[PDB]
Amino acid sequence: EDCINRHNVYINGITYTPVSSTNEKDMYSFLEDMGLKAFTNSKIRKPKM
Amino acid sequence: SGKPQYMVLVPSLLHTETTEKGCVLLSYLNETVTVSASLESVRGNRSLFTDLEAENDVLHCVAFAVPKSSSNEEVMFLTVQVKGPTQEFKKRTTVMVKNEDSLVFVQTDKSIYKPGQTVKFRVVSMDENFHPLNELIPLVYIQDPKGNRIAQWQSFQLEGGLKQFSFPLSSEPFQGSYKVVVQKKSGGRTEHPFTVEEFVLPKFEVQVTVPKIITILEEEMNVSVCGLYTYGKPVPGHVTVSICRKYSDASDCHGEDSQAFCEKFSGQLNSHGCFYQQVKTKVFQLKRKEYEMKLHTEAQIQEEGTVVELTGRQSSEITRTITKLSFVKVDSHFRQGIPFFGQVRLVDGKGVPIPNKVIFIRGNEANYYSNATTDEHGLVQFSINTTNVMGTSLTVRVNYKDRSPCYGYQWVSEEHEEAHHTAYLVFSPSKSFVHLEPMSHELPCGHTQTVQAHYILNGGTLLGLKKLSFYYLIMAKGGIVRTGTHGLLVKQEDMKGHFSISIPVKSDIAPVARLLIYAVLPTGDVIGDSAKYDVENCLANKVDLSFSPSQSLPASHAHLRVTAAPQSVCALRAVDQSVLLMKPDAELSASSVYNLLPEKDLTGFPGPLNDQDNEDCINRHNVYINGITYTPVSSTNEKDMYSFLEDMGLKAFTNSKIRKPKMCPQLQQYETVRKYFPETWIWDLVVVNSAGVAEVGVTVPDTITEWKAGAFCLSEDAGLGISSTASLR
Amino acid sequence: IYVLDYLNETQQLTPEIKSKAIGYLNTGYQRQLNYKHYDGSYSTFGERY
Ligand SMILES: *[C@@H]1O[C@H](CO)[C@@H](O)[C@H](O)[C@H]1NC(C)=O
Ligand SMILES: *[C@@H]1O[C@H](CO)[C@@H](O)[C@H](O)[C@H]1NC(C)=O
Ligand SMILES: *[C@@H]1O[C@H](CO)[C@@H](O)[C@H](O)[C@H]1NC(C)=O
Ligand SMILES: *[C@@H]1O[C@H](CO)[C@@H](O)[C@H](O)[C@H]1NC(C)=O
Repeated sequence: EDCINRHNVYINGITYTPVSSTNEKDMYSFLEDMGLKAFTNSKIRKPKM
Repeated sequence: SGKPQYMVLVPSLLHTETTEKGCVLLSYLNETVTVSASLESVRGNRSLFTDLEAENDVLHCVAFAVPKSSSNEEVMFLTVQVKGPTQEFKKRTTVMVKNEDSLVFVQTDKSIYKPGQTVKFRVVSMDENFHPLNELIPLVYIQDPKGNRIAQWQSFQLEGGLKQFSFPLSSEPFQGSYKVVVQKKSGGRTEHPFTVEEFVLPKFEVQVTVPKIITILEEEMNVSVCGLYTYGKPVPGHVTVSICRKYSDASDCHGEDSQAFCEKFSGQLNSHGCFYQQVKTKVFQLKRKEYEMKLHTEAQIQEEGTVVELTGRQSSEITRTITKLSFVKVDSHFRQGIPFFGQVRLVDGKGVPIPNKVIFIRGNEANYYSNATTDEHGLVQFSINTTNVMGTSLTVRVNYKDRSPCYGYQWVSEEHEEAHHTAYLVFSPSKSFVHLEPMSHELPCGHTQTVQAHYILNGGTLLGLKKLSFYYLIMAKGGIVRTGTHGLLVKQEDMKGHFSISIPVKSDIAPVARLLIYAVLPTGDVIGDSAKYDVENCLANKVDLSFSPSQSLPASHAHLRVTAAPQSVCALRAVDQSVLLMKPDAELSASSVYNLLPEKDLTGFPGPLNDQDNEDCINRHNVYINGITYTPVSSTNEKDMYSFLEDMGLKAFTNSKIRKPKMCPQLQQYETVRKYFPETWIWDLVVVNSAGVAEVGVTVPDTITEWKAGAFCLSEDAGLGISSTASLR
Repeated sequence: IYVLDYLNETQQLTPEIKSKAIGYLNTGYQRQLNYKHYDGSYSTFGERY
C-alpha cells in the first residue's frame, strides 16, 4: 500500500526532511531471509516506490 | 494550548544616523522574555546591545540605530539573546552594516550647449528621507574629456541644501560630453554631463512617418511624409514613399538585384499641413519567408530643385512573431487558499486584439480547462481549481506545447507568441496561509487602500483559541515603515476566506510597497508571504506655477506665480519647451528623483554576507531520526516559508521553522541633434513667502514656441516640491 | 610658466584652470629635465651638441 512520498503533513522541526532510504538489511526482508511471506499490521514501511 | 513563540524579524541592512525600524513578535504567554540583539564580539565593545522589552501579543516596534561603522561595510555575527530567567537561545548572523551617506543630485538647464556662452548649473542635497540637507563637500569639478578638470570650486557650503553656479566656456571645445564630478567625505560620487558643439542651424528638414510593427492581416495603412524647411512651413512639391523587401542578411556575392518585393507610391505635396499617403498591406504580400521590407522615402521639391535625400525608418521591423499575446497580471504567487487570478491579454500591430476572440485556457496538471474570450472592457480574469502537488505550469494558446518540431534545421521556425507560465508552491507544511492578489493597477495618493486578503485554515485550527493573531508588515528597501495588528475570531473547523486589511499611502516608501502578512500559530509554525504593490509618484510639498496668460511678444511685463508650502528655497528655471520637446527630460522629474535614490532594495543575501550557523551546517548529521530518512539542512524551495523572509530582505531568530545557511550542504537539480535657439530665458533663486511669491517674469520676445519652467522647490517645512509640468504658449 | 602668478592675484580669473596648468607643468618641468643639456644649456631636445 504505502509509498515513499506519502504523509503530506508537517515536516521535521529543525530542517526539512525530504524522502530517501538506506541500503541496510531490512525487516520485510527477514521474512524473505526466512524464505517466506506474511501479512501484517506491524510496520514494514520502507522503499516500495 | 500552545508553546512559546518569539520571532524578532531583523533587516540586516543598516543605515547610520537615520531611523531604521526594529520590531519583535511574542505570543502564547509563558515566564519572561527580555530578548537583546548584541553584535557578538570577543568583548562587549562593538555590541549594539539592544535589550528590547518583550511581552506577549504586542507589536511596539522600536527604531534602534547604530553609530558609524569602522569601515564602510563590515560583517559582525549578531545574536538575539532570548533573555529568559532559565532559557537562553543563540543563533548568530552577520550584520550588513553600511556607512550610508546622504544623497545629492545635480540639476542642469541643458546638456547640449553652443560654444561661447555661460553654462550655469545647480547641485542639491538631501538625506535618507526626502528633506533638504545642508552639508559641506570635499570638492566639485567640471571635467573636460582629456582627463583634465575644466571647472573647479573648493569646499563650499550649501545655503539651503543646494547651491547654484555660473561657469564660462571657451568657444573652442572638443565638441562632446563634458562631465561634472562630486566627491563626499566618505567618497560618494555623482555625475551629470553636458555636451557642446558649434552645430550649424540647418534651414532644411524632412520627416517620414510609418508604423513600426504591422501584422499580416491588415486592411490599409497611413504614412505621413513631408519635407519642411524649418518644420513649420508646409511646402509644395512631390514625394514618393518606396518600400522593398530586399533580403534577410543578403550577401550580394550573388550580385542579383537584392530587391525581392517593391511597392511604389507617389503624390504631390500638400501646401497646408504636411502630406499624407495611404498604402495597403495586401499588396506587400508580407509573407513569412519573405524578407526585410525597408521603409524609406524620396522627396523632390518643385520651383527650387535642391533635392536632398533621407533614409528615415530605413531599417524596418522584422515581426518574426505574429499575433503576439503576453501576460498582464499573472499572479506573483499561486496558492490554494483562494482561486488566484492570473491575467493575459493580446497585442497585435496597432495594439487591438480581435473583439471577443475565444481563448484556450488550459492550466495543465490541474486539468481545469475553461475557455474564455477577451472582453472589450475586461481581460481574462480566470482561475483553475488545483488538486495536485507543488509542480504546476499554465499556458494559453495551448493547441500544443511546441508547434510540431519535426525539424527546422535552423532554416526558419514558425514561432507565434504563446504565454506559458510555470509556478511553484508555498512550502506550507501546515497547508494553511493567506493569499493576497496583487494591487497592480492605478493607485492615486493621499488616501487609504484596503487590501483584499483571502485565507484558509486546513483541518480547521487543531486547537487554536478564541482568537488567533494575523499581523501585517511592510518592509521598505531594507527597513520597516509602519505597523499593523488585526485578528479574527477563528471558526474552529470550517473554512472562511474574507480578511480585512488596510494601509495609508502618502510618501516615504520604496518604489515597491513590500507588504507582508503572516499567520502566527500556537504550534510553532507561521505562514505568510510577500505582498508587493506599486508606489505612485506623490510628493510632500505640492506646488503649482501660474503665469500672466499668453499674449504677444513685447509685453516684457509678466508674472511667474508659484504657490507651495509657506517656506522653501526654490529654483526658477523658466525656459523653452522646444529644448524639452526635442528630447524628454528623462533625467529631471519627480519620479526621476525618486528612482535616482540608489540601493533600491537589498533583498535576500548580499555578496558581503558571511555564512552563519551553529549546528545545521554540520554535514551528515546522520543518526537517530524517527522518519524514513534525514535529508538537506536547507529550507530550499522557490517559495519556502523562509524564502519569504529572504524576499523581504530580513532575517529572524525563531523557535518556529525558519533559517537555512548558504555555504553548507545543499542538493541540486531536484550623430547630430536638430536645433533651435538655445538662449536660456530665466535663471534665479528666491524664497517663497506664505501667500505665494509672485515673481514678475520677463518675456523673451522674438521667440515663439512652447515654453516651460524647470522649477524646483526644496524646503525643510514641507520637504521637496516640484511643479513637474505646467504649460506656457 | 607664469600661470603660477595668475591664480590669486587677479580676483577675476578662473584659477581652476591655472591650477590645472600647474598640473600640466608637473610634467613640463620633467620635460625640461629631458630638454636640458649636461653642460647646463637648453634646446628643443637636449644634449649631444
Ligand atoms: C489612412 O488610410 C485609410 C485608408 O485609405 C483612410 O481611411 C484614412 O483616412 C487614412 N488617414 C490618413 C490621415 O491618411
Ligand atoms: C467554453 O466554456 C463554456 C462554459 O462552460 C462552454 O459552455 C462552452 O461550450 C465552451 N466553448 C467551447 C470551446 O466549446
Ligand atoms: C478549489 O477551489 C475550492 C473553492 O471553490 C477550494 O476550497 C479548494 O481548496 C480548491 N482546490 C482544491 C479542490 O483543493
Ligand atoms: C593675492 O593677490 C593680491 C593682489 O590681487 C595680493 O595683494 C595678495 O598678497 C595675494 N595673496 C594673498 C595673500 O591673498
